[PDB]
Amino acid sequence: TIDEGLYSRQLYVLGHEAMKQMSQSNVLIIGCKGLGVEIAKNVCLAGVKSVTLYDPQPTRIEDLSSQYFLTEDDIGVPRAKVTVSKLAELNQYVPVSVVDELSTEYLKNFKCVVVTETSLTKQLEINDFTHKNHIAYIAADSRGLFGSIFCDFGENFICTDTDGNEPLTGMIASITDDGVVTMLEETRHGLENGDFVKFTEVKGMPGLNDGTPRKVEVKGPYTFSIGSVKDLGSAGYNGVFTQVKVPTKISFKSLRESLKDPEYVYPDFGKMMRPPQYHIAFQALSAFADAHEGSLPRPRNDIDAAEFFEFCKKIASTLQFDVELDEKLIKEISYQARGDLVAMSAFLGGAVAQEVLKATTSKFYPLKQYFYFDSLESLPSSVTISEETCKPRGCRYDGQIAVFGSEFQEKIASLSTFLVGAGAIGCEMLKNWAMMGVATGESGHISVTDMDSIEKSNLNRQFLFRPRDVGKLKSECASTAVSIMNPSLTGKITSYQERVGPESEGIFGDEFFEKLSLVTNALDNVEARMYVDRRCVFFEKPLLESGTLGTKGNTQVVVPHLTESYGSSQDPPEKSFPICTLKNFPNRIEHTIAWARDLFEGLFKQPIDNVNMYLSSPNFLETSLKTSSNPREVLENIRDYLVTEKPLSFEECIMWARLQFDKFFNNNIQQLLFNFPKDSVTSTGQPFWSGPKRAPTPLSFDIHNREHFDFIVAAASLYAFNYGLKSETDPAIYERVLAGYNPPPFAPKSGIANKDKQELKSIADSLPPPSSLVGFRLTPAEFEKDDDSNHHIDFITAASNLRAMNYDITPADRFKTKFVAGKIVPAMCTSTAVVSGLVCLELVKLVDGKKKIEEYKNGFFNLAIGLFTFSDPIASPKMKVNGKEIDKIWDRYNLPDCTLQELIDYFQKEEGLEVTMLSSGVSLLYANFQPPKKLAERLPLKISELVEQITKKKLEPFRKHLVLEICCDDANGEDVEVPFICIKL
Amino acid sequence: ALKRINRELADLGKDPPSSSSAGPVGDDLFHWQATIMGPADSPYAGGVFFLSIHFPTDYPFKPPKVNFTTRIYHPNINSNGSICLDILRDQWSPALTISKVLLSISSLLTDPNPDDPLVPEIAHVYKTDRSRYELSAREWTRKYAIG
Amino acid sequence: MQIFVKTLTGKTITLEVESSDTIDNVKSKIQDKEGIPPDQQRLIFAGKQLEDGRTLSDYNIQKESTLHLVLRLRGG
Amino acid sequence: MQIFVKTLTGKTITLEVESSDTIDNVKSKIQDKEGIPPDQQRLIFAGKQLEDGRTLSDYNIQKESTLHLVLRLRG
Ligand SMILES: *P(=O)(O)OC[C@H]1O[C@@H](n2cnc3c(N)ncnc32)[C@H](O)[C@@H]1O
Repeated sequence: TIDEGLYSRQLYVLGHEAMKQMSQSNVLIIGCKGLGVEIAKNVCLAGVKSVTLYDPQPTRIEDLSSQYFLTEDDIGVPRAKVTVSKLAELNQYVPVSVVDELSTEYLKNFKCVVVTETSLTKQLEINDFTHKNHIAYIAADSRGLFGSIFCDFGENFICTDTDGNEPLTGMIASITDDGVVTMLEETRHGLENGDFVKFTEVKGMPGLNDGTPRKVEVKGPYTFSIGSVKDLGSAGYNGVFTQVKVPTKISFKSLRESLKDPEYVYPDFGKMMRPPQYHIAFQALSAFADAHEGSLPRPRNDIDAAEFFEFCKKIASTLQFDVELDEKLIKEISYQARGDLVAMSAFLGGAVAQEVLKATTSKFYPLKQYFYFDSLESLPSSVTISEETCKPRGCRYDGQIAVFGSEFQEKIASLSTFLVGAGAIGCEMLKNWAMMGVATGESGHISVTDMDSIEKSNLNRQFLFRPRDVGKLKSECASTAVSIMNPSLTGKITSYQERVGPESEGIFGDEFFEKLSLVTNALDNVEARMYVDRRCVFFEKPLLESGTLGTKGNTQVVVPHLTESYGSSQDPPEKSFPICTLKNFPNRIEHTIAWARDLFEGLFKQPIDNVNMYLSSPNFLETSLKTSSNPREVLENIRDYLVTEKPLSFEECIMWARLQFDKFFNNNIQQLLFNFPKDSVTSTGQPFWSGPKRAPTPLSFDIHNREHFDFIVAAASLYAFNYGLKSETDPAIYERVLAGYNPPPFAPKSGIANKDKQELKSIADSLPPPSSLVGFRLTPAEFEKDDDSNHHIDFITAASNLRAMNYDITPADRFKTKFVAGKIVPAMCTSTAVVSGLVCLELVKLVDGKKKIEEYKNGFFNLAIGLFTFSDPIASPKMKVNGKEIDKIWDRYNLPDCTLQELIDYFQKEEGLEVTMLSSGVSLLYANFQPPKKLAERLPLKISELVEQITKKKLEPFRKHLVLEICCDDANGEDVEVPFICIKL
Repeated sequence: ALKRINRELADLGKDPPSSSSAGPVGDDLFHWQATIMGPADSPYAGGVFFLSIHFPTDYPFKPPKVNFTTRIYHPNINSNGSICLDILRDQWSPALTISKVLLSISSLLTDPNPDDPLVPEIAHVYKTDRSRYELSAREWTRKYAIG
Repeated sequence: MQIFVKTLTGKTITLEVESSDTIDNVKSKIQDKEGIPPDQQRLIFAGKQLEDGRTLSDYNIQKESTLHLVLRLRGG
Repeated sequence: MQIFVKTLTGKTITLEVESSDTIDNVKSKIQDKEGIPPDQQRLIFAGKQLEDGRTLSDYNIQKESTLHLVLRLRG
């Protein structure tokens, strides 16, 4: 009963059982500061049964440093009361309540308990009770640039899914007498030692098809061993194996026990000696707070730091920790005790929300048990940080000032950023910028661009868009929401509706890009990432890339003249299957879905487009005869969809749908089996339809069958939409009209100077003249998700399932078909929050203008297994040109608008290089092997004139530069690699 | 991609392929018209076959689109000119030059693979009646691949 | 010497290499055991991203060391 | 005796061999002369593929016969 229209992306990640379990769990949240509100927001978007808040402390102004649901008019009101009203709107299925007083027994109603901003004594008191009653307890703390997470899910937690991956499966080639299972040719099983698998469709060893899991002993990338199958048979052939995921028992320890001998999770292996330091430091912080009536150390105060370090020493001695305390790091923790950053709050909130979901659904591997994190490299070094500059100024940015100072606050307030994309990551980034005070100064500005519009399935993971906002532009809604969050941004945000691409260079031109300070991407496709990266490289602007996929995420930073660009490295490409496999011999559901997508494209959008283009182009046939590989197909398409098969009513449309059903699911199979009978053998004597090739079977139409009827209805509706008729969904008309159809007989055919050309010409001239029809157009069917409810997903699903039944493949329902055909990217709110936090942590480094490459950190993480990694960016490669060191990425030649001959002589004279190839855009301006006459014609022309002549298109008025790629070789004949040229028009 | 394309073109220029000659069209680098001569010991002897090569924007990170232009009677080539090659769909790596593709296509012309065909009718003809296939191939190549 | 490689999906790979092996040999072994071309592999050790052309001894990678094999993602 | 082998590039290589010579020896000679590994060689004569461990006479290869050396590919 889950709302597939709202949880569409989260269902691809968790599932149906997981969400059913999730909607029955209660979560209590103690503390409603920035971290608490972030956790509550992520939980509410996740979809737990209910959330209860407890925080009776009156609101103070500094709390606005990271709490984005509080305003300056709420000072003096309890935080829970003023936060619940805003929290209730995020999701309508998740009631949010408030409790004004807590008692121990009252904790028994909640499945999970989250604790923030609480002293150690209260945590011990609560945990001593929640542990013995088997209630998950998560405690989170955020002190400046440091964060801590502690998880305790009981003594006997049961984890059903450990790594979160889909079960592995594959096709076998031979099973020997001793359990030596071999995969097919050049196929990798991918299993691991200690896994369990079950077999099906095994021939020769029927016993293995029962389904009892067996231990796997991997002996190679292609083969493995399962044990002894001597009794079960002698040898087996073909079949399919599938992995089985088994529950695991994880045993935790209570907080009181854990304090003595903690078990750490290392977010970064580059610093493995720190977590033991933070473990002492946070306990010392709690003790000091207990020693000063809950007053934390003042920012950058040295006496308090000394007292805190004495507490640290006392605690370390008390617990017999044989660790030498690093004085600098611990005193750093002391200085930033009162810090409250929104980036750390977002990061820890995402992590802790994921932990809450793990506790409620019993999936993925939880943290076991302590997770200490720090981003101390983000501390500015180019500004003055001292007690004088870090004291609170009585403003809403006190939390950030307590860590960075007033001067760095002024530096931030005068930024001019550019955010590309306003999806989920974009919304989180905008919220972080609004909280940090970006571009609130007299010279600040923010520019947001996004061409899409709000839908119903985006509300779940995008918390700035409400159901009342459906249909508006993403950028406008985001800008208004953030202005509401921070009133000082009124008028400092500009929103466009332009796709960032080659066709929008007139708006995001030199004038736009010269004033920026950095560019941040929130895209979902690689092409746009590469284009924006090229623009940033050309204009030399810092860039922040970030991406998510389910529970995995990554963030990268590109700094001019320091690191390589985004496009300097490769990524795995999308898998493309051989055309022979797709067209004739599929053995997977993806093959049939791809085939159905191709059929849809070639049956409802290709013919219509061809017809429409023929009626407009007067010379289409002239070029088509000599250009297209098969003009006969184009002519037949035009004829059939213009004159021969023009429909007028819906009954003939249904007849056409039945005809196409027979064509594509009954006749092609008969022809194929006529060419390759089921008993045919290969050239080696082996059976043909064995292994990767599955023997097909023709499908006989049956109206009563659900699948066939669904296909008929979908095809008829799509055809009517093509021809603009009044479609119907009443089964009575379908039943009435389908019963009067007698299929024309079909019998397989065995096959067996310029006559063909004359025949094609006769067919061509038989078509009506272009003047016969003027202004007549037909609508091709485009692809979407229920926005154009022409049964697109339904038609693809029906076609794929019918072809699967043709080849006895397991069909997939509409959900999986929507996932595969639509190329939907699984999305989670927690991953978005975490990546936004990491990017905002890198932003402060970028603002300070750090120059060393060891101070930046590209981040990668997977929350399903609690894995975090950070790596230094790759330095841009250097090269030697004319005996000088040249950067291969961020260096260019600046030249005037000179003649081609002048440019060649300039390169011959200054760099001592002979120009061989010179191209701009997609045109080859000059090449050494061109005929002398052409060059002599093209030498005395200026570069702009030459490009205009070659491209047959005047340069636009707004164009202010040209990018030229030049390949030249040294005098000795050795090819030399040189940077591109930037001609200034 | 322009630099890579020009490097491949120059490499072809320095060492003639003898049996092949590929070059751009007009002054466009993202569209090539290659030519192939049929093997001597094959039914396609004395024929000249034209091929169209479209380099994607992401070359060499995406395989080139190679389509036959003439009409050829072969089990692994259909009427649209599509070619059944593993190195064009999923085995493509950023280390293969167009020369390798042309050599692969010439080898394909040398010996068809009817075990995994693309045109079942011609594959069945090849497996059943070899002489008729030979005659059809000779007639097709002398009617479409000469001139 | 024996090393372990952990993917972003939790899988573990055991490799038998020497301290004088180049990074290219390690990438080739990983390709053999996983099928990932060397140009698409991102190896991380102790916060350093391994680059082609250098040796393991440069990074002080010793026996029982752990590498992380990571990759970029395209969602948004 | 003498034979000729033509590659996919149109090059012709003349070899002096004997009918009793094994296919492995021919592949070794080809590797020596051209550097082409034996695994990637596909030798065709009169529509038949030469196999290792056999002799030229098994394929009725005679004086100044012509063979074709192509690449391996399946799919
Ligand atoms: P997620 O995929 O939900 O959000 C993606 C957002 O990125 C925007 N976007 C994609 N591609 C472009 C280009 N080329 N230019 C500008 N914005 C882009 C989508 O509109 C989503 O908002």
